[PDB]
Amino acid sequence: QVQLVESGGGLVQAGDSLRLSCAASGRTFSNYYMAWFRQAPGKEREFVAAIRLSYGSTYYADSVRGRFTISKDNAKNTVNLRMNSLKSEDTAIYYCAAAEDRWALAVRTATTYNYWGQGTQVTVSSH
Amino acid sequence: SWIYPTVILCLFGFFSMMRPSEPFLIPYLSGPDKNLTSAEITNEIFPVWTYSYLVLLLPVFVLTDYVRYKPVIILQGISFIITWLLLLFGQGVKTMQVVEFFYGMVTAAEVAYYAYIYSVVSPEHYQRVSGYCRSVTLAAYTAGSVLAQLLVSLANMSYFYLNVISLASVSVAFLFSLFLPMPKKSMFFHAECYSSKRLFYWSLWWAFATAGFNQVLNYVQILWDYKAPSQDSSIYNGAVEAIATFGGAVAAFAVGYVKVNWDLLGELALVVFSVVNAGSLFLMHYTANIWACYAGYLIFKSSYMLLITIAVFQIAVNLNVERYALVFGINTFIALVIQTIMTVIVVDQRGLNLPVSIQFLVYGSYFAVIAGIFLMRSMY
Ligand SMILES: CCN(CCO)CCC[C@@H](C)Nc1ccnc2cc(Cl)ccc12
Ligand SMILES: *[C@@H]1O[C@H](CO)[C@@H](O)[C@H](O)[C@H]1NC(C)=O
Repeated sequence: QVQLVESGGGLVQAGDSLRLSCAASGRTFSNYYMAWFRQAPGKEREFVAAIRLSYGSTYYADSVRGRFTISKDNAKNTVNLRMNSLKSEDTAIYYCAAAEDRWALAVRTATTYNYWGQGTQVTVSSH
Repeated sequence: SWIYPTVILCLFGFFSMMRPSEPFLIPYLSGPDKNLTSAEITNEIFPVWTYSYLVLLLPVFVLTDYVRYKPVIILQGISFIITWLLLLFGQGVKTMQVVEFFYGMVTAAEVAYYAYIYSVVSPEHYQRVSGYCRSVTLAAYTAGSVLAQLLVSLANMSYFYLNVISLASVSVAFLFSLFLPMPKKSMFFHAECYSSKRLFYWSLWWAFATAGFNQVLNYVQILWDYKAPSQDSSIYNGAVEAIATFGGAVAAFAVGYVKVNWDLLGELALVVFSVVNAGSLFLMHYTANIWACYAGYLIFKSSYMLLITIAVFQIAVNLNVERYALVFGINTFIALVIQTIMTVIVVDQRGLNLPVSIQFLVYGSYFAVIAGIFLMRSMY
């Protein structure tokens, strides 16, 4: 069984940056898509950014494009997401999900991923 | 009488195809002004161009015939303007998908440019005029490419201003388009060939080779970016594209000039050129040198032109001018269907979603397989 654990989220003043890390354990992770979604109160779960572990291919959402960067640190089986110039519209709970690489995989669809983390809350406060 | 429409149409074509920004699309899309990833560009944005082109081909072929060709040329100019405005000021993946849809519309509407001459120029002047309308357009593209490089290297311009220049060129082309004479008649609306085995055989090879060529062209730039990242190393996409286009034109001219019996040597020469295209693609895939990948692209383009010139000559040896339109329309539609199947299976995110680092292995295998199958039937 796969287990995804997220860390890093917290209260950050608007305009700063923050790094989130999702560590996957319980298996050897080399042929999985690792994606980040977010959900804010009164809204639906939104795609943030995905990475293909095997090839390193990366995908972003237009809302966070140019500000968020997703990378992988294989040394600890972790996927990182660095967010810069955070705005108040980024306040949410971020879930890292893992999907098995296979034919016809919809990266941006939340139903594609069968492994989800407990979620880490990122709140952006504007002074 | 033909000089006025010929000159106006050639001016429109030259300014429409003069696009300094074309060679530097991938460095522009993936640059710091659009920030799109190579996976998003290759597996989410670019495939759309095929789909729209396949969808809009037949309707536009009939519209072009019913509503005469000038309106369709003006629509192509408007589509050019909209596409380049969205490229200049669009941001995000969805806007790029719309841009691909509009560029597919432009490619579909390109048929009116080459079918317009028939309804205005007497049969006597068809051949030469067509040649002009072709020559000019090819020169325009080459010129643009060279200019782009001369501006990227010496003038140190940005990819944004190349797109600005392309927008200005397409705007001038549209203004010229507004002055073409109205055609008074049309081939079909306003006036069984495949039974021959040779026509079927040559059309099949033409369609498959065209599908492969267009698939390779849509992602050659992504392959170059993969091998030589544009954000850290000097790139020569304009010069390479100009030299490859010149080599292809020279290959076509050489095919035309040299007289040889293609009924007998055609299959042998075409198999050899398909093998050369496969080998060049294998070299692009395997080689880690960027100069080797440029040389492979040059060889592939020149050899494909050597191929397609002979294929078109064999198809069109006995076809009439009126039947050219429908036969080549069917052949390009079948080529688009094949390319769409290949894109859905290979490139699209709903298929294998292969990166560009493996796609050219598939393309080389595809050309080698075409050669292998066509080599058959010799005995038994
Ligand atoms: C004349 C251009 N052609 C024949 C080359 O001789 C090749 C175009 C393929 C690739 C380089 N270029 C695009 C691919 C996909 N989509 C695009 C959309 C736009 Cl707006 C511009 C360029 C696009
Ligand atoms: C593109 O990304 C760079 C940072 O990687 C950023 O400076 C720039 O503002 C972005 N431009 C856009 C989103 O147009």
